[PDB]
Amino acid sequence: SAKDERAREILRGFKLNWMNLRDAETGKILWQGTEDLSVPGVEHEARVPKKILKCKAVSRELNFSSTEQMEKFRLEQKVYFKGQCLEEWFFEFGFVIPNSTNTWQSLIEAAPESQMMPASVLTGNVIIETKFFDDDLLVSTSRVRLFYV
Ligand SMILES: COC(=O)[C@@H](N)CSC/C=C(\C)CC/C=C(\C)CCC=C(C)C
Repeated sequence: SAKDERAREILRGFKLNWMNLRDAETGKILWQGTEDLSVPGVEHEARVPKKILKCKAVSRELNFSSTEQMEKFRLEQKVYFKGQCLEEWFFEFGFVIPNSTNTWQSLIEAAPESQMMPASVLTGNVIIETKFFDDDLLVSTSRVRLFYV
């Protein structure tokens, strides 16, 4: 469309290879996926162990490939509970070499146990909406429904 064919070019050349969730304090891998949760237009599912809610902070690794150059690769994540936006996250990777494969690590600090909701209430009710950007270029929007198992 009129909005850059480059955005569509980046998307066709972009692949999310795998993703990790780690205990930020110990480095134990708590959850791993190899499904491209960045694919737009379908509601992905993620089933993560309930024990993750025990962590004070988690480290999320995104390993991605991109045939296309990007000047300022970043993402915006809204966390929804039953359609209510609870959290808005911003993460920047920066410059993406064309044809590169990159591991992207981010630290997610957890809310206190006394302020965070139980797994039984959260599971199936949390939607993460991720917008993938090259600076101001919206490359894709993806939605993942969270289950705590
Ligand atoms: C430690 O307590 C917490 O902070 C709990 N509430 C969550 S830890 C963190 C994150 C997740 C669980 C889900 C992370 C996001 C996923 C799997 C999907 C995002 C999609 C993309 C493509 C980045």
